Amino acid sequence: KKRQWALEDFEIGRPLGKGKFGNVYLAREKQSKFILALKVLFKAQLEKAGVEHQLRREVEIQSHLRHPNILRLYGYFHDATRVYLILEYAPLGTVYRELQKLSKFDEQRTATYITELANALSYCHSKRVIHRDIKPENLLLGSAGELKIADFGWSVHAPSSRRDTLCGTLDYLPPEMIEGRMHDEKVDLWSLGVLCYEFLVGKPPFEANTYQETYKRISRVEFTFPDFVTEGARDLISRLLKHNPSQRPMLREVLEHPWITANSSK
Ligand SMILES: O=C(O)c1ccc(Nc2nccc(Nc3ccccc3C(F)(F)F)n2)cc1
Repeated sequence: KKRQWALEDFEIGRPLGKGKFGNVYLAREKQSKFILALKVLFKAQLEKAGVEHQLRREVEIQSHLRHPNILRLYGYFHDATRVYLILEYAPLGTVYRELQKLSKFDEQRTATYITELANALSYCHSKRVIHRDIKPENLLLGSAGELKIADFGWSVHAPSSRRDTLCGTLDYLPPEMIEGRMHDEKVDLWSLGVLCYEFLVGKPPFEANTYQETYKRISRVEFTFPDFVTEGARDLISRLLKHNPSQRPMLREVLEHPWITANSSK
């Protein structure tokens, strides 16, 4: 990607999503009539967080990833007030909204999303990229209904030492992360297990009223299953949520899991 863009090249449309830093907009590039999404971040907002460098890492990382299950970053640009990220547009919205709607998914839709996810995380990890923010408000759906990892804000290079006052919120964070320790690609395997549970049950398995209690649930790995969660599903999830990262499966074993294979349409 070569030429420099600017706001004047784009017609901005419907707001897709909101945020403190800024909003995501449907937009159309005037010359090609190309439909995409523009994420607009205020320079004056993001300096306060010291995240300007993590934004630069998010941009560097996401633009260099090519995967059907990862949301493209085409490029970026800035001006006086704000910063613009030029994104692939995922027409069906977030997995979060799907989940609010259906209230929870079935084993076939779940195992398929888990498959699209695992495939994507394989790609990333081969590049030694850890996501660490994996969660349904960060996951989008393409035209065909396929899962796409969207928001790379917290992704990092592996391994990582990071204690970040926010690496993005507790329900999806593994014990080694919340406890401020060293971590690796095993982080996303835990998160995959949290997500798998949220898909079937409709709520993350560590959910609680306060951060302090959720913190307790995570570090103690305290979760229970509703009667309707099948043993195959229980088994994969129990395999993924392990306090000891090294006892978590490789994505290969995830993709090869009996319940995944019996269920995934992909
Ligand atoms: O109508 C909708 O609700 C709708 C329709 C299409 C969408 N598709 C879409 N495409 C690219 C980026 C993007 N950002 C975004 C927006 C809102 C929330 C989360 C994100 C994420 F995931 F990128 F961070 N959303 C998003 C939302």
